[PDB]
Parts: sequence; structure tokens; C-alpha cells
Amino acid sequence: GLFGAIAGFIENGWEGMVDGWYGFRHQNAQGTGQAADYKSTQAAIDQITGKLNRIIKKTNTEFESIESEFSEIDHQIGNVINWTKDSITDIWTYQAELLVAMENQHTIDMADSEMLNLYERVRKQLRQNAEEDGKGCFEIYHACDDSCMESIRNNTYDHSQYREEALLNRLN
Amino acid sequence: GLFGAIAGFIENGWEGMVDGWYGFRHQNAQGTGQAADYKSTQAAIDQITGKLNRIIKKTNTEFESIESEFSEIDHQIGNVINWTKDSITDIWTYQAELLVAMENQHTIDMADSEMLNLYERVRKQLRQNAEEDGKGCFEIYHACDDSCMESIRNNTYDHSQYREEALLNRLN
Amino acid sequence: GLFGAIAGFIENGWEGMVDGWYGFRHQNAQGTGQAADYKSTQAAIDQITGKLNRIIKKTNTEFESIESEFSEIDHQIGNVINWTKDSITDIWTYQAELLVAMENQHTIDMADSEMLNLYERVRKQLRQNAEEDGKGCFEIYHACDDSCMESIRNNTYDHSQYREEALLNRLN
Amino acid sequence: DPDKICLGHHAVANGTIVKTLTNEQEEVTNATETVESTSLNRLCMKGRNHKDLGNCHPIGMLIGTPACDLHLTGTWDTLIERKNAIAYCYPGATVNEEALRQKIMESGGISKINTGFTYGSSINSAGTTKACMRNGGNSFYAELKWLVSKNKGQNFPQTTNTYRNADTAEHLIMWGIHHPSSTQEKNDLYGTQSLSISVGSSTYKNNFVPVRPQVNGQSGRIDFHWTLVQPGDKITFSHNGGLIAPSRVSKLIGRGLGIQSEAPIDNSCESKCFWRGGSINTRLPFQNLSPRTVGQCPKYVNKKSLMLATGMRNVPE
Amino acid sequence: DPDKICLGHHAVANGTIVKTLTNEQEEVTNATETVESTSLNRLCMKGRNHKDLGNCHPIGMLIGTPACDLHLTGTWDTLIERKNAIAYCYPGATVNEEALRQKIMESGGISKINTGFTYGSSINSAGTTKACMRNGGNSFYAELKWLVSKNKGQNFPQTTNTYRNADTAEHLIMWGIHHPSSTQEKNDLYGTQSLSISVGSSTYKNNFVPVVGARPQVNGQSGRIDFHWTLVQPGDKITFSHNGGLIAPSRVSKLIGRGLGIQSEAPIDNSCESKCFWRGGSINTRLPFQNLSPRTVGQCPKYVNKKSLMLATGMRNVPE
Amino acid sequence: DPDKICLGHHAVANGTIVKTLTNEQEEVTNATETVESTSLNRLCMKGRNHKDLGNCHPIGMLIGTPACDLHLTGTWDTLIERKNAIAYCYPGATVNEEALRQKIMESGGISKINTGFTYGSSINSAGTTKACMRNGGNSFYAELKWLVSKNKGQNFPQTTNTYRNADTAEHLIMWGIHHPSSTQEKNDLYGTQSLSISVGSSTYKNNFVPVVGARPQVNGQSGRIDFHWTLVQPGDKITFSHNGGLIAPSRVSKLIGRGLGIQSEAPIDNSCESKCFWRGGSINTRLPFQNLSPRTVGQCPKYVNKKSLMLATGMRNVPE
Ligand SMILES: *[C@@H]1O[C@H](CO)[C@@H](O[C@@H]2O[C@H](CO)[C@@H](O)[C@H](O)[C@H]2NC(C)=O)[C@H](O)[C@H]1NC(C)=O
Ligand SMILES: *[C@@H]1O[C@H](CO)[C@@H](O)[C@H](O)[C@H]1NC(C)=O
Ligand SMILES: *[C@@H]1O[C@H](CO)[C@@H](O)[C@H](O)[C@H]1NC(C)=O
Ligand SMILES: *[C@@H]1O[C@H](CO)[C@@H](O)[C@H](O)[C@H]1NC(C)=O
Ligand SMILES: *[C@@H]1O[C@H](CO)[C@@H](O)[C@H](O)[C@H]1NC(C)=O
Ligand SMILES: [Ca+2]
Repeated sequence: GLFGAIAGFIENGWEGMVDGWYGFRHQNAQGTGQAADYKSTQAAIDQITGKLNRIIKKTNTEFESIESEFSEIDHQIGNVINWTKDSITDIWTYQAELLVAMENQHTIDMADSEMLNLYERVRKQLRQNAEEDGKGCFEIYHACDDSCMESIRNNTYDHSQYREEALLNRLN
Repeated sequence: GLFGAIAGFIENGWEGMVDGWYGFRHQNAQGTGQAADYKSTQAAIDQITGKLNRIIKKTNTEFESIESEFSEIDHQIGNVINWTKDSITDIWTYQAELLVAMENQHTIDMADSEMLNLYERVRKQLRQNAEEDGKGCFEIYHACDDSCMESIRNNTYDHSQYREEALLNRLN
Repeated sequence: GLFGAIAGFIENGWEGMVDGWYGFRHQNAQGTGQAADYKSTQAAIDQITGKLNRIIKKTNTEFESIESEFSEIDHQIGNVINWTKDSITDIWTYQAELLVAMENQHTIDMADSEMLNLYERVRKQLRQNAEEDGKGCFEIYHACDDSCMESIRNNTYDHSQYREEALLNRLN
Repeated sequence: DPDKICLGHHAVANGTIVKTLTNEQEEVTNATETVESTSLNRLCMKGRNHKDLGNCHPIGMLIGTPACDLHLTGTWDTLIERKNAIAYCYPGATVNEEALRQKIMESGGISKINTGFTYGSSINSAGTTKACMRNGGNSFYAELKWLVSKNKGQNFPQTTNTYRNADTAEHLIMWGIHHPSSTQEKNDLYGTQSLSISVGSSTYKNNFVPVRPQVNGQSGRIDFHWTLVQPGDKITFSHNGGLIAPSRVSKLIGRGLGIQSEAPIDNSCESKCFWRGGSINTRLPFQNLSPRTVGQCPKYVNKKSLMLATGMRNVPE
Repeated sequence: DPDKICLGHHAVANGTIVKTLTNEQEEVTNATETVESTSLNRLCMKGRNHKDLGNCHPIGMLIGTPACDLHLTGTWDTLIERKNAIAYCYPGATVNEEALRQKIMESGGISKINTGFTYGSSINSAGTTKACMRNGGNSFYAELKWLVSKNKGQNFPQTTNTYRNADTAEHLIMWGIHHPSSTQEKNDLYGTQSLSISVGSSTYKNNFVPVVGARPQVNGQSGRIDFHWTLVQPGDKITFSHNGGLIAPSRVSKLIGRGLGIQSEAPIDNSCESKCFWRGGSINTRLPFQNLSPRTVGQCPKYVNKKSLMLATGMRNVPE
Repeated sequence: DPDKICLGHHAVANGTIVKTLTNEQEEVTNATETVESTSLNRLCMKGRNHKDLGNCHPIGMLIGTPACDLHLTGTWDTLIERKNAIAYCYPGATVNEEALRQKIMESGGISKINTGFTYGSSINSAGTTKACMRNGGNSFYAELKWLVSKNKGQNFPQTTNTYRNADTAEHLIMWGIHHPSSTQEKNDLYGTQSLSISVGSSTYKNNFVPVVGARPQVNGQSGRIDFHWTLVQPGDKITFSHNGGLIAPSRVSKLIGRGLGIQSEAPIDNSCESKCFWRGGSINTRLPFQNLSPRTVGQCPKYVNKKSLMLATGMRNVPE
């Protein structure tokens, strides 16, 4: 994937996570938690909604019959219509195939990017109090309880609180 | 957005900046300043110029009249013409809407990507002498006078000049 | 480019590397070497193979002759055919140009992304045992022999094995 | 030893395959169809002032064939022809038949204006036949009149009727010529005199001479012709007997949607797109039911399915 | 409080809304239009050897109507036709009117060639009428001759004319047939006997009998002269056997080269250059699309059902 | 110096220039073409039962012109028409010629069914002509008969002939109408009476009158035999009522199946296969587009107004 997270440095998805598209899983002394990230989940859904609104739509152009169903037409003009209709059908078939293939590509990468933008947001929050696992996780180098974990998820984590403790744990 | 900088970790744009698209704002002992970045500003504008050269364009095909303004046309062929012209117009309306939408999407993300590239280039220069703010800034851990700041902006800042000093300020 | 590696922080490509698209050069006490990364190369190649499978194709639509080569067509209907064919040709010329231009843009940026994903995979793998040079290289702060360099390429490098030594050299 | 926080994304057990620019078999968390495959076999006429012609052919509406009696006038925003629809109770064809049919289906209603044509005392304008049966008895085309002599042998008087167009719009007028196969049949009907018919007007003008397999057990034929009478113009028919005459003329008002189908009606469902097989009431942009459609429609494509991704790559555990 | 350097990007107060793949109200810094709505009300004819017909109608200049005296011959790359143009001074209609008109508008010039049709002493080749007024007096079409008998009342002689196409290219030949609307007028000009007019080439064949009936009076004339035409190929003849009633050609036309056929009411302007035209005027624009009209001619932007389509020329606008 | 590991990508000395959305001169490591420029000047007929008509025009198969004696019946999936091919030996033309030609060029074979028409003593039905030569002697259309009075000057009898389609598919019936060069010739052949020819079926009604008059000699013949045609459905009857002037069919045609019609000057080559053809030959490209011709037949790539469109199959080339 373009941004390297989904089907990339993150091994796989989580069938357990039903309350959102992106989110967190932590482990600390006191146990284990899971929570969706609303902002990144909604940013992805909103962007896909806009595609559906643009794509799931037809023109408001009135088309009358040029081919009689129950009677013969002149063979020359019938062939001119058959050539034109097949030419227009080839265009729309191609346009549809391209549209869908291009949007599917864009959707997959857009979703990949939102995962990465959430990850990079957490990396900068934690600053020097954590290190990258490689597998989409952050090994935090201090005691981080559920209120600390909630602060990282809700973006109220202040690295300086835990800096003095964390740098010592990182160094020895 | 895709690359996470513009309308992302950089919380807003700078209306004050009028000599560039991307740029710097510093604060040191000598006070606050601001400067544009030429290389990244041109990369963005050049890419946008190319689009305008490619899209602001009509075909050289000489189309002649097949419908008369000042007189009636045969009824069966005029319906074939009307059907055809309407179909061609639905194609072009669709192709125009898709083009512009796709290019706008790409334009926005390309610009977002130049902001990130400039950020990543500065980050890598400063190396272990600075730390990421999370809002698109770098807190530098030594005395960085206006010449040091100019050396960061001009891609000539040498990290090993201030490394020993800055590593002590960070560890503390 | 979009992902900032190819024609970005990687100064240039290697004309010597001829058994792969992406790969490693290293220097140590034992000498210099080069090797290609198979997995990242095939990722870029397979995506391009996919493009060719979709694009290198014609519609399986039988078209008949509506214009006679060896005789005078009726003047009014021949103008309609001439107008129609020219409209279809403008659509297909425009579509072909837009198809290739867009795909060319995506291919370039796709290949850029795979260079960056490999770089980021190595960065996270080395962890605190290395520092980014800024030109796509990593200055490793310990004795890394050919087998150590082989484990960086083959994704079996254990950072904790060299961490004690490496942190001491980095801080000095 | 150290605590951990892990970023991740959702997945599902049953993913969906879509095609991207690079990958033909790309599994995503969710997808939705863009090409409509399902077709309702019912003409959806909700909110439509419509006229199902059924057994009536649009030509026959203008001349008043026995099957068309219920459709000689009306107003509509939709008109529905059917297969094997009766146009002629007495055998024949229109002069420019398929050009007329499409003009009627392009219009949104018919109103008939009386020509007010009187004939003499010798002539008899009520020429009934056993072919065009109406009301359980011998009858004729409602908008035309069969002109035969009251004296069964006597020669037909050289009569001329005229019609001026009163209304501000164009009026459509239809007539024809009766020919039996033999000469002996023709002579008793309208006299031995070698007569002919000629209609004259502002733009249109032509002469017609009464000149195969049998249809509906009748020996003779009735060949129909037509032209648009201009507003403030006089159509005068000059004949010497043996030509059926228009009692009324037609006026086409506005425009409407000419549907052609075999499928039955349903006023519960609504639609803007129609085809021979039925209706297409889909929100999707594309469609693979028929290239022949009418109205505001999704575009025909040579594709069974095209799945648009509505979620991320599916990466199971 | 350590020393700080901040990366950032510009913004504006008057940001423009554009459409993207995902967002219908996306605000960017700058943008530009792709669908043209403005149109000049003037036929831009710089660098164009044009021909404004004005009163004249394209068919008219083959037969030679009074209005088309200035346009009987000449070469051009563009040919402009106006509304209500006079094709026929003496009333009547051309069979395949529209096919003939298109082929003239498509051409880039006209050359005339003489038929060399001489007529006997008993024929009056210079017949004229009050409908077609030339130099303020009675006249006829320039490229045809109204053939009536010299003595009033007598029969018209069985004469036969034949034009040879000596040229290496095809010529267009035209001819009228007088439908007199009076048995008095039919007899005293042509004759009592039934008239028959026969035409025949290698590729064309037809017979014409003048019908007579009181048609409505227009231009002060109840009769009609209906025209017919064909193309005589290189090295081929065309015969005109007629026992009265025919309006034979004195000259035949040769449509030469190619040219743009413009139908519009708007006036000329020889200072401005353009390549796209329509009824309302010219479309001189760099933009790819337009919403003025679906019916245009020349090198045009494509017609789209859109008032506006804004193409972003800058990043997302994110104000403070 | 510390131990180093450097990430990098490949490059090539001589790269390739492609166009992106933003750049018209973008150097990449490899590219490939999408528009076919080359054509084989040959008709690739491998795995195709084909018929090269040569000198025979497809209409000539139906009326049986001498040129089409080896093409009166047959079956094929491909039918090849050539320039200056002969439909008419005796001069004339078919009404809706291009409709009929296209219908034949769309078929996959012809069958012939005898019509079985018979005529009285007074009719001479073997009247040959010098315009249509066969086996070094005067002849006529193999599938038609010229019906003329056996006694010169005598009126042609009011004859009636009828063909019922006994088959379960539609049959294509053709007939000619002779148009004599003078009132002498018309009276010599069909007598002094007024001629009328009526053709009637359930689905077809038409009347024909021989137009008579002077016109040029084509193949040394002033007279014209114009042709007409219709479809007679299974079970339906078609009756010809005529009193001289009819060129009556002796055989009718059935068009069988489906085939691809090609108009080309290029020679056959049974070694190569193809599904696309144009005037100049075959197009065997796997590419999506093509700039050879807008006029093509079969399963073709789409015509585009471009010399070359290079599709990048590699990254940016940034050489050392
Ligand atoms: C135009 O195309 C239509 C559709 O391919 C042709 O109609 C088919 O014709 C034959 C019967 O005559 C059969 O293959 C099918 O029953 C018809 N298909 C449909 C959908 O009705 C038609 O013949 C073509 N017209 C011309 C002039 O060639
Ligand atoms: C074609 O479209 C024009 C403009 O909408 C309309 O006025 C005209 O009636 C149409 N032509 C026919 C033959 O229906
Ligand atoms: C149509 O185009 C062809 C090829 O460009 C040209 O030769 C021909 O003259 C045109 N036909 C008509 C009827 O305008
Ligand atoms: C990958 O490379 C390492 C380092 O040389 C080697 O020890 C290991 O065996 C390799 N992996 C596999 C699966 O062979
Ligand atoms: C997929 O997305 C659509 C909206 O486009 C939603 O209504 C549907 O329920 C989703 N499908 C599944 C299986 O969850
Ligand atoms: Ca066909």
C-alpha cells in the first residue's frame, strides 16, 4: 500500500473492533483495553460518502426512441444507429471500468493514509517517552495506567510529566 | 488529508506569508522572524502549471454543421442526431466533472505532500539536536542565532557542530 | 516526488544495481557490498504488470462498416457519420491521453512509495541503534559485520542484541 | 517489561473482491454494486397521465379503427404501443407509415377537429363493410367516410370538398384510395369512367390513380396517405369518385414519452426509465438490461457487475 | 523555553470552493474556471477570406437570384448564411433543398461554366417576369432561361439540348419546370398539347410532366417553378429533351475546394480572430468546455451541462 | 567512520520520456507504447471461411451478373469486396443500393430458390443483350429474365406471376424495371399501351412505370434497367402484376447467417490471423489504441489522433 500501514507494517486488521474503523489496543500493569478512534474513522467514512454521492447518480437527460421495437427500420440508418450505440456503449463501459478501478485504488490508499496519520499523531504525542515497535505499536517506557492511556487516545498526553522517568528507563 | 500536514498536524495556514506557499517561522534570543521556501513553493506551482497547460486545451478537429438553424430537418435523422448529440454531451459533462474532481483531489494532496517533504528534510537535518513539537515545529536544544536559523532554512545546518551541546540539554 | 524518496532525499539512482529495482549498499571494516531487495522490487513490478493487464486491451465489440470505401454515400447521412466519428475520436483521444497521463503519475508515485516503505521498514527495524544520515542512509553505531548487514536486508535484525553498545556510542 | 499501546484497524471475516488499477483480485471490507442487473417486468406508471393503447396501433388512432375507439382523443405524458397492435381493419398501409407512427409517439395527446364535409343527394357517404366490424354489425373507419353511389350502376359525380385550417397550430389530415383487383368490381362501384383523385394545398400536392395476397377475407385494398395542414391553409380534395374522405382531422398537442413494451401496467411503482422488457427504477449509475431504453436512464454497459469499494483493504487474522 | 523553528504554509481570506472526489465543498486558496459562459456577439473573421451572403441564400447563387448578383462566383474559406434569406424570387421549391444547401455551405468557392444551349427561332429564350426584379424592372434567374414559344398560342417545338462535362472535376447542374396554374397561361405560352420534359445523364434519369392548378398567390404569382438538380461527372453528358415547360440552364456551377459553413444573425468583425462559431456569434476562448450551445462549428470547446467547474490552482485554505 | 547502510533504487543511462498529469518531459526507466502506428498491407484470413469477390460487386451475386458466375451461391464468415467491382453489365442502378450492399456484406452466405415463373406464347423471355456477355455470346442476368413481346409492336399481355416463400426463413426477391431510350423502342418491345407494374405482398406495396427518354450511352446502351428489392417472409406471397417493362426474377435469394464485410484493395494472406481490418489491410496489434484509420471493421482498437502515447512501466530515472 502507498502509505505502508494497512497490509504493511501493521500485520493485519482486528475483527474484534466493531465500534470503529481505526483504534487502539494497550497493555499495562493493570490489564488490557480497546477503543476506536472516532475522528479518523469518521474522516474515512465521510470521504467514502462523498464518492458514493458523486458516483451513485444518473444524468437528467431525456432520451426518446430511435429504434422501433415492433417494426423494421431502413437498413442503412439502422446500421448507423447500431454503430453509434455500440460506440457509446464501449465508451461508458470503459469509463465505468476506469472510474471504479481508480476510485477503489484511491479508497484503499486513502484508508491506508488515515491509519498512518493516526499513527504519526501518536508518535509525536509520546515524543521521547516511547519507541516504535515496528508492528504499529509503541513501547512506552514508563508506568502508563488507563487514565494515561486515555490521555494518549484523547490527545491530552503531556510528555514532560513522564520525561524524567522515561529517559532513564530507555537508557538503562 | 493524505499526507497529514496541511489541514493536519499543521493546525492552520499563515495569511501573513505572501512571498511563498511553504515556509518557516522561528523564535530565538534575537526574536521572531519568517521566511518563504522557494524550492518547495516552485515544485507546487510548477506541477500546477503543467496541469493548466494540459487541461486549458481544446481539440483541433474541424466540426461541420449537421443541424440547420434557419430551416426544418428531416424528422427521422434529426432524432438520430438529437439522440447522438445528447449522448455525446452526457459523456463530456461526465468526463469534465471527473477530470476536475480528480485533479482537484490530486492538487490538494500534492500540495500537502510538499509540506511534508519540507518538514521531513528539516527533521533529518536537525537530527539529534531537536525534537518534534507535534504541531509542525522543532524545539532546538541549543542557542540557534539568526545565522543558525538561516543555515536550517538554506539546507546547510551541520548537526555535529551542536550535537554534544544539544544531547546534554535533551537528557538533562 | 509525492513520497519524497525517489528524486527526493535519495540523491540519485544506482546504474550499477541491475538485479533489482530497490536495494542496499553498505560499508564496514570488511569492505563494500551491494544487494537487491526482492520483496519490494516485485511489489512495484506486480503493480505495473497489473496496469498492463488492464490497459493493454481492446473491446470485444464487432463493428460493421457504415461508410462505403468504393462508392458515394448519401450526403446528409454521411455528414452525420463524419460528425459522429469525429466526436467519438475526440473522446477516445482525450480518454487515452488522460488514461496514460494519470497512470504515469500513479506509477512514478507508486514506485516512490515502495522506496519509502523499504526505508521506513529499515528505520523501525534499527530502532535506537542507528541515525538517519538524511540521504537515505543509516549510520549504525556498532560493529556490523556482513552477517549483521545480511540480517538488516533479511528482516531478522534484533535491535536489543546491539542496544547497550549503540546507545553508549551515540551519546558518547 | 515496558507498557504498550498498539494502533490498528478493523477487519471482517467475509470480505469482498474488487478490481483496482493494479489488482484484479483485491479484497476489501465492504463494497457496493454500480451496475443494475435486476429488471422489473412492469411498466411503472405512478404520477403519469398515461394511455395504454393495448390492441390499438398509433395509426388507427388517427383514422378510427374498431380496436382504437377508446383512444381517438385524449391528453397524456406517456404513450404505450404493444406488439401485433391493429392499425387497419380493411387491409392496406400508410404512404409514409413509420414516419407517422414516430410523430404520434413523440406527441402528448390528440384532439380531433371536424372537417364539416357534406356531400350531394346522389352520393351515399355511409359505405359500411363486413371487414371493419363495430357494435356487432357492419361498419367503417370512424374518422373517414366510404363514398359510394346511391344508384348501384350510375356514374359517380365529380365532387370537390374543401377544408381551411381554423386553429393557430398544424392539423394532421389523412385520406386514401380504394382499389379492387379486377375492373368489373371497380365499374359498378363508382361508374365505368376512369376517374382519379388529387388533393391540393399550400405546400403539398399530388395525384393518385386507383391501380396480390388477400387480408381479412377482402378482395380490395385501401391505401392510406397523409400530410400536415398548415395553420391558415386550405386543403381541397378534387376527386371523381372512389376515394374515401376524412370526416375529422387530428391535432397533436405538446410532447410525451413514447414507450414500446410487452410488459403489464402497475401504478404502485414509479420510474423514469423504460425498456421493452419493463422498467428500471434503480439509483445506480450503470445498467446491463438493454441498450434500448427511453427516458432518464442509467447508461448501458457490457458488464455484469462493477463493485465500488466502500471500505479499506481487508486483512484477516 | 528552547529555541524553536516552525514549518507552515500560506493562506487567504477570500478562499474558493471546489469539488473533489470526496468533498463537494472543499475550500482551496485559488481556482480557475473550465466551462466558458461568455460569448461575443460578432463573427470574428481575421485571417479569413470570408463571404457574407446577407440577403442571398446559398442555393440562390447557383440559379442566380437578383439578391445573389454579387455572389455568382468567387473563392473563399468561410461562407456565412443569414435568416430569412431569399433563394426564390419567383415562387417554388428545390427537391433535396437541404442536401443542395449543405454541399454549397461545405464548399470553398464557385466557378461557372457555360452550357452552350442555343434555341431555334420559334423559341423565346429571354422570357421574364415581375417577380424577379433586376435593375428596377422585369427579369429572370441569371443562370437559367425561361423557354416559351415566340408566337402567342402556338405549340412549343420538340427541341433537345445537351451539356458535356469537359472538365476533370464534377459540375452541379440545375433546372426548373413551370407549373403555370392556368390552362389559358399554359396554352398561350407553351401549347395546347400535353407537355413532357425528360432529363438524362449516365448517373441520373427522370421525367417531368408540368402539373397545373391554382396555387395560392405569393410574390404576385399563382404559378410555381420547382427546381431539380444533379451532378454531371467528368467526361459525361446530360440531355434535356423537352416539348415545352422547361427552364433550362445557361450556366452550370462547379463547387470548388472546402470551406466552413456558418449560420448566424450576428455581424462581421475583421479585427478579431476565432475558430469556433455558433448562431449567437463567436467563441474565442482558451477554456476546454462551454455551456453556450450544443450546436457549434469549427474548432470548438466541448458542450457540457454545467454552469461552472472550478479547477483548483492551490492548496487547501486553512484560516485561523 | 561508523558502519553505514544505504537504501537506494535502480537507474539506467538512457531513459525514456513520458507525459504525466503535471509534466510533459518526465524521464522514466522504461516505457511502452499504447498507440499502434504500423499496419500489415495484407488481409489476414487464417481460420476464416472467406470469399474474395474480385471483380464481382455483392449485388451482382443476387441478380447474377456474368462477373459473379462463381458467386451466385455460397457460404462464408467473411466477404471481401474490391474497387470498381461490377454489379451492372447492362446500365442502371438499384433503389436503396447501399442498404442492399450492406445487407449482403453482413450475411454469411447465399442460397438460391427457383421462382418457377412461366409466360404465354406472346411473351419472349430469353431476350439477351450485347452489354452482358457470357461464354463469348450475348446474354443476361442469370437470375432474371427480360420479358419482351415476341411480335414487334404488339401490346404486352397483362400478365400475373406470384412467388410464395415455402421456406421457414425470409427470402430476398429482386426485380428490374426497364426504362427505354425512345417511344420507338418502348413500342417495339412492350407495345403502344400505358405500362404499369405493381408488386404486392402482405408487407410490401409499390407501383412502377417505365420512364422513357433520351440519355447517354453507358456500355453502348441508352436504355436503363433499374433494380428493386424486398424481403418476402415465410409463408407470405409476392405477386407481380405487369403489362410489359418488368425484368422478372427467375430466382430469389436467401441470405444465411452472419459474416464480416470488408472493403479493401489488399491481397489475401492465409498465414496470419486477425479480427480487425481497414481499407489498407489488417491490424494485429494487442495495443488499446491505433492511428491508422477511423474507418475500421471487426474487433478493433479505438482510433485516436495521436502518433504516440508512452505508458511508463518504471520509476523516475535519476542517473549518476
Ligand atoms: C441492429 O442491431 C440489432 C441488435 O443486435 C439487430 O437485431 C437483431 O437481429 C436479428 C433478427 O433479425 C437477431 O440477431 C436478433 O433477434 C435481433 N436482436 C434484437 C435485440 O432485437 C439488427 O438486425 C441490427 N440492424 C441492422 C440494420 O443490421
Ligand atoms: C431536436 O432538438 C431540438 C432542440 O431541443 C428540438 O426543437 C427538435 O424538435 C428536435 N428534433 C426532432 C426532429 O424532434
Ligand atoms: C466525410 O469525411 C471523409 C473523410 O474525411 C471525406 O472524404 C468526405 O468528403 C466526407 N463526406 C461528407 C459527405 O461530407
Ligand atoms: C535471513 O537472513 C539471515 C541473516 O543472514 C539468516 O540467518 C536467515 O537464515 C535467513 N532466513 C531464512 C528464513 O533463511
Ligand atoms: C456496505 O456499505 C453500504 C453503504 O454504501 C452499507 O449500507 C452496507 O450495509 C455495507 N455492507 C455490509 C455488508 O456491511
Ligand atoms: Ca447490422
